[PDB]
Amino acid sequence: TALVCDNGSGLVKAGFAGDDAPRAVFPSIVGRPRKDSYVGDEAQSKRGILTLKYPIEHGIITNWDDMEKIWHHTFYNELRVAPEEHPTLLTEAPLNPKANREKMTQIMFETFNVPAMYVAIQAVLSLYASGRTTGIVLDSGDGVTHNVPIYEGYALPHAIMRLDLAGRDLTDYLMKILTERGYSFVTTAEREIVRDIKEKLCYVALDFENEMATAASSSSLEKSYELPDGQVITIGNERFRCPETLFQPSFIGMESAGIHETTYNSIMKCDIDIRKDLYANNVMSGGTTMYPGIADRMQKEITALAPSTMKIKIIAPPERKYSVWIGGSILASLSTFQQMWITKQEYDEAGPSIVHRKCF
Amino acid sequence: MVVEHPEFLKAGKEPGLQIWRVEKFDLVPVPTCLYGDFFTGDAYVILKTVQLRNGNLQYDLHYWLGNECSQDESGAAAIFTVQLDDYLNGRAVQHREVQGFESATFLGYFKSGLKYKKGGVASGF
Ligand SMILES: Nc1ncnc2c1ncn2[C@@H]1O[C@H](COP(=O)(O)OP(=O)(O)OP(=O)(O)O)[C@@H](O)[C@H]1O
Ligand SMILES: [Ca+2]
Ligand SMILES: [Ca+2]
Ligand SMILES: [Ca+2]
Repeated sequence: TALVCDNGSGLVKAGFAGDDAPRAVFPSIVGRPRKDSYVGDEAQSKRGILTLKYPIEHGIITNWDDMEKIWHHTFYNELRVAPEEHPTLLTEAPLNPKANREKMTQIMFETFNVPAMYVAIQAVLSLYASGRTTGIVLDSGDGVTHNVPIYEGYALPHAIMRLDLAGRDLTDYLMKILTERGYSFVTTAEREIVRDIKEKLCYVALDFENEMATAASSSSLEKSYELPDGQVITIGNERFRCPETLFQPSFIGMESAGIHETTYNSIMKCDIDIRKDLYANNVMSGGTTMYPGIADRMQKEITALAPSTMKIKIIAPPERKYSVWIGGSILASLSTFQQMWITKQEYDEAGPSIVHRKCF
Repeated sequence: MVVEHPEFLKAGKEPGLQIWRVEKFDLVPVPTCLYGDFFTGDAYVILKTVQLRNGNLQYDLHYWLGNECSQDESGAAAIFTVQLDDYLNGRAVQHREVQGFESATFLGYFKSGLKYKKGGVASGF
């Protein structure tokens, strides 16, 4: 039976083709002595005696030796499968470097002995999962944000935009402003608490200015949050100030334009004859797209940027933290997908270069 | 690439209307007597083949999604469409059709008017 592994900068999403969700979700981390290693939660718990490392930086695999650990743990610790028994589908970032794709192919065949494998682009899979073959995807996780326009099933490499501002950066920001309010959040253990507050109490404002003013008046935006230690804190304009950074990167001292602009900009880099399709098929994907209010603000933000008669539409599915993984589970499950896999036979004949001709 | 599926071998061989339904992750032909009767719990792939005067064949692919179809069905219809296009040397133009919002062209494939019926085949998840 086919497996699907979706390897993110922050979390690994793993499971079996045909399932409607990933069976295993865990932090993409490898701990070593300051067994000879731990992965995921185990690593985090014994963090005090370990050196922690993230093998994927901004969606790109950057430490091969640590990645094999992740994969091993995935196969043996989480999925409890014998890798040599299952054809395996992996995901990658758009614009993933040539030799990285080759490396992944080599390790699977040479170290794990899979009978077959395949690499697909994360954003494209999201589009598939929403039942579309044409649209532009906004994919934002813990390490990277991209805009990926897609036509009739295939990304358009020239028009893709990458932005190194995402979830981790939002968590760090909420930390700073929250201690600014009088509280104190500096420690890793504290980073963890803020992340939970980031995911529970934050939201995106429809009008950021009014929101600020309305928070300076009454206290109807204010919310209470009980610390692990029992203390209660009161969270204010930070609820909506933290994700504001997605639209105004200047907040964190970034020079890039917000995600509404990078969206408009990717679209305009495409052939004029497809722009309308793009504009009407804006798919949101990944964890950092989960803030309440996010789809309304973007809907507002891009009708302002585009001609007043453009039909515009944002699609933000409740399950979009898993849309990539679900896209893969569907693709690998189809009757017609049989001949798509790269066989061990093909690899032995051609070598790792085969990936460039078998996987777009 | 290169697909071996027997329906793939049959698609676009001659002018006409071919209709397949997505059935638990497979492409299954619809009985020709049932054309136009769509289960609103299911998803379908339609191929419309018209004769060109240059002797070559023109193609239009449309995937139709019912209001109550499951995610695996809507996702698979879309992928099958991409695959059918590629197999046809990318010669097809692709169209997305949503229940209650179909295009005038697609609606015209059905001379006696298309019809909606509740139900469908169960999910493949
Ligand atoms: N409800 C939520 N609201 C806001 N942020 C959330 C929510 N749930 C998860 N996140 C954030 O989403 C991130 C995890 O998302 P995701 O699993 O898509 O990323 P990833 O695949 O590991 O990273 P990347 O795609 O950037 O390489 C974390 O930064 C996390 O705080
Ligand atoms: Ca990701
Ligand atoms: Ca159905
Ligand atoms: Ca085509």
